[PDB]
Amino acid sequence: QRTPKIQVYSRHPAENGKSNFLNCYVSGFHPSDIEVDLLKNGERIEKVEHSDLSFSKDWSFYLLYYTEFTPTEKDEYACRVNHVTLSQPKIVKWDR
Amino acid sequence: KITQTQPGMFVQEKEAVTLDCTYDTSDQSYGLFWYKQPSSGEMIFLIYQGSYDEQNATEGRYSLNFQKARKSANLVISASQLGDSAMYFCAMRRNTGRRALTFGSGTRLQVQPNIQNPDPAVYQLRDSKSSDKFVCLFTDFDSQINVSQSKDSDVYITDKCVLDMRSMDFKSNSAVAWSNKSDFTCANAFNNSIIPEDTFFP
Amino acid sequence: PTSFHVIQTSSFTNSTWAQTQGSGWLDDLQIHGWDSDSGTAIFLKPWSKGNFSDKEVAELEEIFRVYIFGFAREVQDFAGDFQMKYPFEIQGIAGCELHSGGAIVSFLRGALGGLDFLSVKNASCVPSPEGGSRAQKFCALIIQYQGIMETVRILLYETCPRYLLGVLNAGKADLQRQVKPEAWLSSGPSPGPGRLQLVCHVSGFYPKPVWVMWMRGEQEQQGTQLGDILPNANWTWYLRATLDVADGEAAGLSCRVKHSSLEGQDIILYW
Amino acid sequence: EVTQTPKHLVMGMTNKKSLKCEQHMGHRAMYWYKQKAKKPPELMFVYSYEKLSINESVPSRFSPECPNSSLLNLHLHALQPEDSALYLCASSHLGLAGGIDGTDTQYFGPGTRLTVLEDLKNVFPPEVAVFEPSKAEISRTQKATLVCLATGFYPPHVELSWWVNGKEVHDGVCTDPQPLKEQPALNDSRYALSSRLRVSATFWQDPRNHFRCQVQFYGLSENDEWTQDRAKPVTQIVSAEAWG
Ligand SMILES: CCCCCCCCCCCCCCC[C@@H](O)[C@@H](CCCCCCCCCCCCCC)C(=O)OC[C@H]1O[C@H](O[C@H]2O[C@H](CO)[C@@H](O)[C@H](O)[C@H]2O)[C@H](O)[C@@H](O)[C@@H]1O
Ligand SMILES: *[C@@H]1O[C@H](CO)[C@@H](O)[C@H](O)[C@H]1NC(C)=O
Ligand SMILES: *[C@@H]1O[C@H](CO)[C@@H](O)[C@H](O)[C@H]1NC(C)=O
Ligand SMILES: *[C@@H]1O[C@H](CO)[C@@H](O)[C@H](O)[C@H]1NC(C)=O
Repeated sequence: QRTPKIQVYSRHPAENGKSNFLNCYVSGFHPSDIEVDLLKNGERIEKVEHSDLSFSKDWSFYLLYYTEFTPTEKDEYACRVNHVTLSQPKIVKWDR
Repeated sequence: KITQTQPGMFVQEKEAVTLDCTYDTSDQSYGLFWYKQPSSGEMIFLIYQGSYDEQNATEGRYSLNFQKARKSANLVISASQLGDSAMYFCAMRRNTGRRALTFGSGTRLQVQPNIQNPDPAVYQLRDSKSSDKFVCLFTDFDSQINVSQSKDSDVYITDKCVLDMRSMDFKSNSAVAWSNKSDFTCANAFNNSIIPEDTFFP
Repeated sequence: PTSFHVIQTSSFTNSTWAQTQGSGWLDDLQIHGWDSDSGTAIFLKPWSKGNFSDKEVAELEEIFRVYIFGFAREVQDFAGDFQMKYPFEIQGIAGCELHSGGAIVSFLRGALGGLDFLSVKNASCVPSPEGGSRAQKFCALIIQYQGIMETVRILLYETCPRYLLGVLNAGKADLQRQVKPEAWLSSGPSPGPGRLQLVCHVSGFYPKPVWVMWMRGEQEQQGTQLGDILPNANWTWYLRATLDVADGEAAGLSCRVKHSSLEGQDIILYW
Repeated sequence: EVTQTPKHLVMGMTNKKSLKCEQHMGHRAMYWYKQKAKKPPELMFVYSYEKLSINESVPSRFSPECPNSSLLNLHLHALQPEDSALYLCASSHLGLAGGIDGTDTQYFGPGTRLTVLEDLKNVFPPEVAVFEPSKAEISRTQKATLVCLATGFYPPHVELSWWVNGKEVHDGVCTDPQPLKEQPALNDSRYALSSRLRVSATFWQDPRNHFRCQVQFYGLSENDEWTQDRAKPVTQIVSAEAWG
């Protein structure tokens, strides 16, 4: 049992009115069952895509969920992860 | 691919016949199978030899001549009986292959009986109901002589078929021929095929 | 160093429910995806086939398809004897690595519940002690099946090196390209009064190795934490280097980035 | 052993039929083979763990299906005349269950002689007759040779058998392995088959012995569509008798 570690970031520096990629990378968790959502201001961005399942030399999995977006000054982006090792879902807010 | 390179083999009864099968796969670690298909159609497994078994697999009357270096494994049947007349296939399965059998072209085997006292003759058989219809039979001839189909497209001539009786332990080749042409008589039915000179006629 | 390996993850929930996923990776770029529903292989790159012919590609695909179909059923069959407790997970990774100097080394490793179970060297049992008693038991049974061991050895020491060389030569253009790294600077709320954090983000670079340092002129300033090199879609990498410092000393500081794609033209970001 | 009902099948270009192959040894993998005339069997489908693992470019008319782990059907509909051949079902062990010996031998079943037809008018029932032995034979060889002749049947799917005194026999009976075409160089030629029985002269000379050549013909099923004044060529038994 290993609690996932979550890191969120953007492929390009935070501009306003500029297309960019928002990534949420979850690492070092076990077992493989996990649910990850990307949250814009609380509602769920349903246009997220994820890479295939992989694991490191410790047999601890890791995934990334990345999506197109266009940051503004009012919006709010975060990553919500729920997994067996966590009793309540954990939210990690993207920083700028 | 597996090349049998054999049209068809003939062998007397109570002898040994070496059916050939040469494959061209350069990969090691495979499995060689032999399958027999009688006239009925069903495929009957015969013998199996692993590539690494370092020993010519023998099972019943079927032996093997597996030579890995020469890429050939000729099945050997010892003391062939009349029941060994069938299609023979040489299939091969590879460790990293198709996971299913791959058959060669196959080789017909026609074991023939040893006729002790040949007595070739042609007998005219009369129908049970209508005497006008009739067919006549060429029988009790030697194993070596073959019978060929007539050049005419109306005269019907069957194939040399070996008939065996377990009561008095008798085996005898025979062939039957009939036609609807009025002029057709087996005074000259088998005129196309070679016939023994002393063939008795009625 | 350029270790092409396929990986498999199987999750068993109940006596008749089990899922299986698989994928083949070059180093960390996914090359082969696997649709386990229809049991087909998806080639995610133009050079995913290497120099292999399509016929041997089909042969390998069918071998993997049969193995994927049967693994769950066989594990379910033997779980009664092995005293598996449901649910559980079985992971496997097998492939070949090209060491520097042209010495290809093949490897296979398995794990249950996140703990090492077994490995092969010279096509033989190596039951990892973490797997414990059952581990040995299992591989002992596995020793009996000569055909399975022969297939494993053939795929490991005879086919994997050929495939690895094929893809390394074929995918030469994509493997050895260079992309300049973007870089920028940001502030960070650090613990302690009169304190601050400086974050130098470097993104979009390839290949993976890179040297990023928070330096005051050429003083070679220490206290720079380099976070793990996070991946990024489009097949580049991202990395933030953080430095903690009290307010006032921010002047005279700059993050310096050295990467192969810059051919000695280092990136300097002043703060 | 493997059962592969039905053993014979005659089909049109619009009918839908099914082929059932069933084995109770519970192997694992099942196969479908198709063998043409005087050709090695060719693989069609492979089912591993009740999942289709190999499809050798078989057209979409064939619809295989593996409901149980000990069953493998094959549904056909709207076939074509070239699709007439012998269809064999095969079974074999797979890994971790066949034991130490990883031979994975394949066990075949009695194939199904599927002959499809674009015109149902061609199917005919055989006409059989029995020819009594000649006086020349019994005089010299002291043996009698009954000859049965089944002519004019199509498709060539018949099973000839001899019955002496109401009892099926297997001693001193021979039959041509393959039927002989009646009008060669024609794709719709009717077929003729022959068989011979040899017995002692005394046996034939008894006036209280019954010889019956019985031909089992596999033709049209009862539910097929017949629109001809001729009797519907259903599968039937045609026999001819003889007395001493
Ligand atoms: C090109 C990419 C490079 C990546 C390389 C990846 C390295 C490792 C890959 C190994 C994957 C597994 C391969 C074997 C699985 C199939 O081949 C097998 C299907 C059934 C498997 C179900 C149970 C699996 C248990 C775990 C196995 C691995 C554990 C690791 C141990 C440490 C299969 O193919 O079985 C079919 C038959 O194969 C052989 O039979 C074949 O060979 C013999 C003679 O050699 C012939 O007689 C046969 O005709 C031929 O089919 C086996 O002998 C037989 O038992 C199998 O039934
Ligand atoms: C047995 O196999 C070996 C291996 O090639 C061969 O040299 C030898 O002739 C075989 N023996 C017989 C009797 O065929
Ligand atoms: C008869 O057929 C056999 C088998 O092909 C052949 O070896 C033999 O030479 C033939 N004899 C004659 C007279 O045609
Ligand atoms: C096999 O492949 C052919 C190729 O077109 C396809 O038409 C057919 O439906 C396939 N059969 C099955 C059972 O998937």
